[PDB]
Amino acid sequence: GAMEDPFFVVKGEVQKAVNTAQGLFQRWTELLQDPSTATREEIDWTTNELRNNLRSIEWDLEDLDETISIVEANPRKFNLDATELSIRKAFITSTRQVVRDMKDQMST
Amino acid sequence: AHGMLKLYYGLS
Repeated sequence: GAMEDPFFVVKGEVQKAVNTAQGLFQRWTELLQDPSTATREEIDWTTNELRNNLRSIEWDLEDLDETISIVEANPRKFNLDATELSIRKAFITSTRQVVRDMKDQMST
Repeated sequence: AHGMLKLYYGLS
């Protein structure tokens, strides 16, 4: 009953969420910089959907980070390539900051 | 995502 490792599946979804968020953030910036086009409703909607993504991404990263601890506590069971694992770790860490950097330029 | 990870990793 061997199972397929879904880590890389969720990883791709997080990246996809990070890409959408980035597009939303650049939009937010362009709105908040020029209140010529920047109507309140559109600003509210953009800030809201940017949060909708930052939300999914943070839960996602929590879970992903935990699976790392699970593999490290039970390595024999999972049989993961060590370079691959280090990449998993670097993905979690770098995505954390990428998102963190968006949140900083927002909440201030 | 949670359910996929839970199924394979046994999230607590």
